[PDB]
Amino acid sequence: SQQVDKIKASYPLFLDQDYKDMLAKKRDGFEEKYPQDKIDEVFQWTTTKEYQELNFQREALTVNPAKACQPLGAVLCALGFEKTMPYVHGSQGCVAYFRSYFNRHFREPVSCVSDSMTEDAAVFGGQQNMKDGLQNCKATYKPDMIAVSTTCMAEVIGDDLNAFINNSKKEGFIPDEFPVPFAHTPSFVGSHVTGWDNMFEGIARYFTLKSMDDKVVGSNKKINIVPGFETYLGNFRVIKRMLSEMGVGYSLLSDPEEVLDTPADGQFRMYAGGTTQEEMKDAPNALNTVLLQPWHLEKTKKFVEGTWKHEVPKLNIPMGLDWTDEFLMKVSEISGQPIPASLTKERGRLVDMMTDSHTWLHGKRFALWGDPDFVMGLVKFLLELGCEPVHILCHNGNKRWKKAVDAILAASPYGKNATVYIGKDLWHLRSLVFTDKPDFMIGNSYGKFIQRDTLHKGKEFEVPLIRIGFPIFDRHHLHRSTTLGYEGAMQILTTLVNSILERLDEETRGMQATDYNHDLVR
Amino acid sequence: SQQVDKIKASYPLFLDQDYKDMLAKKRDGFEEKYPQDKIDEVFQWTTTKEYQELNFQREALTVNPAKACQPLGAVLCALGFEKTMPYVHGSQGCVAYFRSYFNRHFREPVSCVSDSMTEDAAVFGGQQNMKDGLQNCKATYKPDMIAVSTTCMAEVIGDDLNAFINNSKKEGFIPDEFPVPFAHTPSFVGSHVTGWDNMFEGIARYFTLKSMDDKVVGSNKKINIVPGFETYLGNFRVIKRMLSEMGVGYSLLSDPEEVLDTPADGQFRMYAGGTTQEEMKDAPNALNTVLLQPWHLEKTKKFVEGTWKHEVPKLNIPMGLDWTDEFLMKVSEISGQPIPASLTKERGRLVDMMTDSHTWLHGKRFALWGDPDFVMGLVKFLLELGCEPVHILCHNGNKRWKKAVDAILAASPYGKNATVYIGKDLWHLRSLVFTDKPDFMIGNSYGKFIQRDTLHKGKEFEVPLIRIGFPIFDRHHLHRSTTLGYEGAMQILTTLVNSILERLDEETRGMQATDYNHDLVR
Amino acid sequence: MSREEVESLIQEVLEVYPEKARKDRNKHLAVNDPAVTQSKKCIISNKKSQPGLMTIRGCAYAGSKGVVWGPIKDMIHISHGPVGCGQYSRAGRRNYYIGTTGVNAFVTMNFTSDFQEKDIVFGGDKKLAKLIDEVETLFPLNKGISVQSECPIGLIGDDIESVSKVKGAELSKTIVPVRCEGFRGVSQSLGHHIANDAVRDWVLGKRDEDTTFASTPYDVAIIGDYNIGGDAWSSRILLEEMGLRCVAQWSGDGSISEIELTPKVKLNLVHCYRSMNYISRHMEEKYGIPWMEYNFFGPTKTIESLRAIAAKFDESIQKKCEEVIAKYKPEWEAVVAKYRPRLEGKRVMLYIGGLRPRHVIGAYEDLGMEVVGTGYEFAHNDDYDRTMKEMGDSTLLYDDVTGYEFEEFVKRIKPDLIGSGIKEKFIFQKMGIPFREMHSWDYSGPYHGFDGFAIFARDMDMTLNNPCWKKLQAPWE
Amino acid sequence: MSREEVESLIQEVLEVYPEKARKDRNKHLAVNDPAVTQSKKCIISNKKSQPGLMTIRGCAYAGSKGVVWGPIKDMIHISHGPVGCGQYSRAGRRNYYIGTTGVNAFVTMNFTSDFQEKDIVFGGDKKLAKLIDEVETLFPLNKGISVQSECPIGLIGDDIESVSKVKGAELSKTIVPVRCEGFRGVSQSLGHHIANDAVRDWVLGKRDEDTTFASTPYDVAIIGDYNIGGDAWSSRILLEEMGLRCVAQWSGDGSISEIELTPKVKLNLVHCYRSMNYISRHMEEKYGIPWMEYNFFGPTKTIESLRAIAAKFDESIQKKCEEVIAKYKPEWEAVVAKYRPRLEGKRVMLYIGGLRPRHVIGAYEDLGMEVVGTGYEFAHNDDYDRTMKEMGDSTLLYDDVTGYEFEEFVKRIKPDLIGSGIKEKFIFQKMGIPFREMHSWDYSGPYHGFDGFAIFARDMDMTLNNPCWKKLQAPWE
Ligand code: ICS
Ligand code: CLF
Ligand code: CLF
Ligand SMILES: [Fe+3]
Ligand SMILES: [Fe+3]
Repeated sequence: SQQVDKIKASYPLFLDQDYKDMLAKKRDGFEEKYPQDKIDEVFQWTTTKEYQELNFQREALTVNPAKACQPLGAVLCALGFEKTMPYVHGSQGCVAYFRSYFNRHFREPVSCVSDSMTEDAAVFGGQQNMKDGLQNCKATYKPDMIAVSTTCMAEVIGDDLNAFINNSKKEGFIPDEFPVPFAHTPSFVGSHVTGWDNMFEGIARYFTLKSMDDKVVGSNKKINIVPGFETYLGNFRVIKRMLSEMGVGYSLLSDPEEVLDTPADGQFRMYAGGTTQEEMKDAPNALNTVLLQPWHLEKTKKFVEGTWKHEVPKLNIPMGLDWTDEFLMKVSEISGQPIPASLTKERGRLVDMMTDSHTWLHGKRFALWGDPDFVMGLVKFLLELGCEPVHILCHNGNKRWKKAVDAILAASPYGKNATVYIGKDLWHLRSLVFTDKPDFMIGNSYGKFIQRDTLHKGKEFEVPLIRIGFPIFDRHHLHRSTTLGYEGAMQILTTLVNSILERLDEETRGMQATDYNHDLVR
Repeated sequence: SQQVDKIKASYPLFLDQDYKDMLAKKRDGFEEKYPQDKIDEVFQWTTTKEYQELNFQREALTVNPAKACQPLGAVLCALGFEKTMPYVHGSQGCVAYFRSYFNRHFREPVSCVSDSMTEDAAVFGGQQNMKDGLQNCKATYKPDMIAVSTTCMAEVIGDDLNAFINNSKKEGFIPDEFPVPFAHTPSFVGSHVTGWDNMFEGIARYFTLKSMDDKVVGSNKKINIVPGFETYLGNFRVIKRMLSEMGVGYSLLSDPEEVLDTPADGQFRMYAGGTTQEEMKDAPNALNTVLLQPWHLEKTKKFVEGTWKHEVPKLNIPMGLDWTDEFLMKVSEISGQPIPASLTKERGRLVDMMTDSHTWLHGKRFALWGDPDFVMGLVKFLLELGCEPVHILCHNGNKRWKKAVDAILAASPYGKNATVYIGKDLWHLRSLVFTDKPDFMIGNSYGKFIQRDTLHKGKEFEVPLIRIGFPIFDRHHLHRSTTLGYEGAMQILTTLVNSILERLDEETRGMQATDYNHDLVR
Repeated sequence: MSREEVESLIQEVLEVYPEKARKDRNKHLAVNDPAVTQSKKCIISNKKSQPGLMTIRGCAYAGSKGVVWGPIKDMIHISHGPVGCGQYSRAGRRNYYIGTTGVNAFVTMNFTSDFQEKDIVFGGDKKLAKLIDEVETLFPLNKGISVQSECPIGLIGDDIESVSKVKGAELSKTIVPVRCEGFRGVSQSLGHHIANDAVRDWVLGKRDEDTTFASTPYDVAIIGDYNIGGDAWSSRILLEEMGLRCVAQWSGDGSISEIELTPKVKLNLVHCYRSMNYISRHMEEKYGIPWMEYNFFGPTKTIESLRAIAAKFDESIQKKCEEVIAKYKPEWEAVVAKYRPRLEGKRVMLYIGGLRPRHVIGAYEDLGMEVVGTGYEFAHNDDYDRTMKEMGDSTLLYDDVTGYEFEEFVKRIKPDLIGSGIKEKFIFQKMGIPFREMHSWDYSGPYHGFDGFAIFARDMDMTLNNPCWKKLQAPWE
Repeated sequence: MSREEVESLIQEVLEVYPEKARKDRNKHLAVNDPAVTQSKKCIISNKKSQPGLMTIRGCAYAGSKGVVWGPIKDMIHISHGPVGCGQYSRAGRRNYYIGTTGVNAFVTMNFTSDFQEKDIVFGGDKKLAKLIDEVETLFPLNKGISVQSECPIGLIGDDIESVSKVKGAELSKTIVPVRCEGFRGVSQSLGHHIANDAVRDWVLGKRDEDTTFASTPYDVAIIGDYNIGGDAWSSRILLEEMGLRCVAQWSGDGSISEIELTPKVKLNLVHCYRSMNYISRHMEEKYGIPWMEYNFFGPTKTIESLRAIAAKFDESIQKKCEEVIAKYKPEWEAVVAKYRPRLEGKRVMLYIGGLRPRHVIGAYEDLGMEVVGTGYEFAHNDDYDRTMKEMGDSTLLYDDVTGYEFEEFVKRIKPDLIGSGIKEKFIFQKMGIPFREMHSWDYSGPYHGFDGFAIFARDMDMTLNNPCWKKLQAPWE
């Protein structure tokens, strides 16, 4: 039953007595459910260290992974160029899933097309699919560029992207002058960041490989910025703002900031902003190229150093205090522009907030996960704040990255109790936070279930989740945040300290039991 | 007992068994405490409607007020001018409390001096105190200006500030050309915003009253902006940024943002930024003057219209979509500058966020409190979002402001169930939220105790608090937020929708009980 | 109405396609004629999509793993292959269930084999066997395992059937291999068919020789309801109040034991014909169990379905049906009186997968609300035969509509509200048209039955009449 | 160090003042010589502040309402006057208590008469009576009312004593009028004295004729401990472990019944001599109760105080004291072993109110830390008599220091750590010098006793050695 003045959605409508009786009858009659004591025993067993030892012996089973496949990153990279259509050669279900994922995270339209390969293409390949799809996309959606990635089906079949596009051009399906960069993005190799790297390298090679005769390094007096796989608009904005404050000419390649934040004014815009083809063609004339996320831009680095002849600096991701300083000084050295007073004041304000919150931040234990560059930057910032990283997890990490993170941890006394895990999933991390309980988790929305599990063991065992990373599905407008530079450090510190204070306030709200520590001033 | 590896502060150290036994023995032996059943009965009675009827009959007792006294606002106004020392003529305990209050809110140094009037001055006056204090302050802290307010002691004994300062100048204690504006700020009249208004009017009268012959309206091609009592630095920042994007010449009077946000770089700056004396002198030459918070700038409005002959527009606080639009249009009309495309895109992005979050925002009930202009702007924005304000409290409000807020409510179907209270304190609001439960409260830190009381009635009766306003003591760096303009609207919308989502996530975290609605995607 | 300008609009939208694409797409757009019961002569459906036209359709893996097998709470479903597919589909569908996740329920979890290059080159049968071993080790309370194939499994020549048979014999456990590779079929419909065939071949006949289950003449099984936001529970409460015993639930909040007990019921109540007609017809042929389609969207459809269902039983069932209808009449009458004045006259355009574009029309009409355009991602021609009589005259029908086509149709028709998926929500919100998600109920619901009708009406009112839709134009523009 | 340079620094700092201000301030700064027993020959205290020099001192209302009367949990304290004073002092001091706020405890609440213009012009005695009636109506479980006067009450011709007498006779309730107007005195010390006099005149003697309380030869009362962060509790558990019975503690977590029962104890243990010496001496003269000072800051002071207290009782108490010392020895030994290596050799400057500038020296020295400068806001000459012996040779002493003076002293001496209030915390944090709040324990604690010593050492280590202090200089500057 429903009351017309107070209508209940599923929660708490299904807490009514009639629904409770119905569910109890269903379970007792036809579900053949295990007894509740057995369920509790099995859960308690799964919270133990013996279960953790069994869990970490896995070789074939992956449970709740923390990564995606390459074409998702390829599409994200393709979306960063002006009037560019992402085009995935393969099956349409992949495109549907990619668009749903990006729509849920960004709460914005995401445009991407598939050539809809079927069993016929599994037999004879997808050349006809390529021709017809390119013609249809150009005729219908009118892009200035079509950036082609692949699904696992096309990779396993072995479709030749180059030959297919050349044959499309020769037979008149698309004009010979129309730019169609392509990249092979197998889903069984690497992850989404690898797909981003492959797509960017493909686009750059398409636009610059055969026109290096007239290219002179440093001619245009600019610095190229390659952001990599990035899901925070504030990061693009802060990079551009910091470079503009320094008065440094810059060219940001694959800028999707505009198309992911279009206004709602009564019209739909398929395309908005993005790096132009002229910028891509003029990129080899820059003074240098800076890679914001070097640990998944290795192929791009090899291409840029081997072809553009740019001496790419050895720079970490500009996260936190020290690495932002290093990025600023390196940019100043490359461009010759001094660091302005406004950036110095911003750094001083960040230091002031750190001194203000150091008492609450000191000694807190964290379990974090995400992409390699973001994870290592976050670990560095936590070490700078006096916090104690405990469980560091990176599903798409490698051994060299693990060695670099271990070297970072060794340089700080707060990294003594830290362990780095690569190739582990979130079930491993659930075991880790049950057996070695940290104060907080930092990660994407998938961590929420882990929190639930911890709360099931007890309120004293609950590990709250802090949502920083990708994807965030259960909160609104967090994709507008910033994690790079002094502004990103300010936002991260505020989030961490206020999460700590919120937990403290929640635990001390019991009247006449724990409210003696429910202080007005903190 | 304490373990050296895991040291416990008061919470949860006093939850140890020995401390519990000690406290039980203490209470049962010497406190003569009422029986717990009597305490439960009295609390339940205090949560009832009969208790609310008794509570609202109060005429002589105030319980947990939501306002301060005038000299605090006067000091905040004085802090906004370049190299200006706030000087409070009266007793030093007032200055100690003011400085502690602002230190706890802003987490920054607050400079303010007093002449330390004592029992001797209670029958002779504080003339000698004023002379010696002016001399000592000028010699020691080297201010370019000294802005003098009063405590209630000097107001009751009726000290004449003008005569005292004139005599101080006459006998050579401080130079005759040194600017020493003054204002009477009685604590038994109005509240802190009234003190801000009085101090600003005094400073403007000191700098412009006697030199109006050579002034011509509109000669300097600028717009004066008077922000009023403001405790968010982001509001000053956003006003400056929006005026700069429009290409509009402006003069922000009483700008304290620099002195309240100094960097920590190894040196202490007592003064930073602020409105210069030249700007105050040249203010009558502006095209017009805009008051950001008109409902506590009445005396300033009277002085500006009567003396400067500026036709002050009838503008609301630039909070929310409609009032931000009206403020921008009025500024454009006055300055002759068109509204640029960037502000239009920002407005469209705010509209997009509203469309994205409308489903979760619709129908939610809020009890809110604060200062009149901020409260009415928040009510307007809540009505714009489809939310229902139910309990609107303003301790320092008046009947005309209540009529204006009632008119605003009557123009929206979402304000049908709204009641506006003036002259009521937070005990009244506690009674109201017990007897007519909303979904959330919006207010300063003092609301936290109310939340505790609700949680004592039950988890199903708890009303969570959202911290917007002044002062906020139990969270860090929230004073850097913005509430004005489209950026402030975006921040407020994000805070509201994410507070709703965290509450929903907390309610549905129970395993096998309510976690069927623990959706990954919201 | 005004069919002529609708055909003119269809031609105008089509003129920008290439010749072959335009010729194909012309067959998939139509003007409704309620007198037509043969939709084959009017519209063409269940065909492969045109390449590069931004279709909304999914794959067979989504139809099998994400729709059919996934809601089964006490089974563990392994997305066999690379990591992407199960990660994008993890907890994206609100098929509600009651259980302890990770111990005896595994719906919101993502189990995968995480194929690498060596797995692609050298096969993954041994890896599959080791994965089954580890699943048995780490999740002892699971009551069955399904293996949902992704595209490279079908492309590289992996024999998951033999592995499933050997491991099931070794462990005395039910292991169901599903060849739901994404390149099979043209949409999720073939995924539905493959999942139904797997259920028939590996699960359904397990208790054919078992007669320990006590049977009553009032035994029914809900088929094709996936408990989206609790829809199946709100239907089951009405069915139980009417006096029937619901033994099985396919498949939202479903258990493998319920599926095994299904061949013992007296009647099958099919909600989604599109996804479950295969197993319904198989059960009718093999066990003789009759099945009937019903609709619980809106009070009118719910009352009609309840009366029709009660007509299949004795007089006490009909009496209880009348009692339930009388009990629930005032509530939905109050909902109507509250919300119909706010919604009367508004026009709606729908585009959903295979059942709801015609099922939710009655609930809309219950609020004085007219549907002017409807369409399907993957419906067959029988679905369009059923849809033709439920739509108004000269209303627009679209099959596998493209993004450009739907945008142009909405621009010309200008509906007051659109009900579609997550891939059109923001596109149409930015154009200033209110939008409701009709797959996930916009993270609200349930919408089934009398309890769901109130939520449905409240949601439509809250989105249609929201003030935000009056602010898209700046005052100075 | 090197006395002559300290005197030169004092002269250089004083050079900036005008003649009168410099003459006054020269008397309040001194170089410590431990052999001096009479502090009047070197330093002067308890005088009025120089106008316009930005002192840190508070008022008598803060000393009475905020320090002495406020911690009383079962009493309701009315800030009689305008709204500011009660609002700025609400819940600003961490005097911890156990109770249900708003029902039987009212510590963190703000009761005020909220004076307006008509109250100033015509008085507020009738308003006071009406307020008392309202308090009785809405807070029935309160066990007493105090009326703390603010400045206008003293300035205008209000008579709160007669109103208190009449209302207390009428409602049979204890009403304590406190004339703690802020313009009286020079600091919080006169507030302490006035509050003590009010306690003596209106509360202490209620049970003079009552003999129903059972007394033991081990009855003691803690005087001048306000349970900052639970400090008093951390003390009490030790005293009860020694075999003593704590009837009352003044005034943190205190009740009016405890105050009324205090004249029945055998010994008074005074922690804050400055604020409670008046009532301790009065109790000694009137009831013959001996009182003694003790220090629970740090293991050495705690052990010394425990032995001194045990020496006042029989052999069993001394044996229990030895048992307690033996039990707690390993814990503070481990704390020292862990934290002294990171804190050894560091130099500290303090500026606090009346007791702590000398009380916490021993705790710092237990960690191998040395005090270079100390001072008081409002202490008297006997406090400095104790401090001079408690402090090291050639160290700096300052009374009622100004902000400029303290900044210059810190700039020259360059201490490793500074302990002071919230009004210097951010000033010295921006200077790059670690700061600890020595009033509120930086919202941490408790610091009293063996349990508090671990928290104290951890806090000093965490603030002194934080990495943030190494990053104030930009690498490019
Ligand atoms: S009462 Fe006094 S200023 Fe003795 S007014 Fe002050 S809680 Fe200080 S040095 Mo705040 S004479 Fe207590 C004090 Fe000491 S408030 Fe506390 S820390 S031991
Ligand atoms: S149509 Fe369907 S969803 Fe597509 S792959 Fe095929 S079964 Fe799967 Fe998963 S991994 Fe990524 S998304 Fe594909 S490209 Fe290789
Ligand atoms: S020395 Fe002390 S704190 Fe000062 S007033 Fe006097 S008792 Fe009070 Fe409250 S109201 Fe404001 S702060 Fe004063 S000026 Fe009138
Ligand atoms: Fe959006
Ligand atoms: Fe600060």
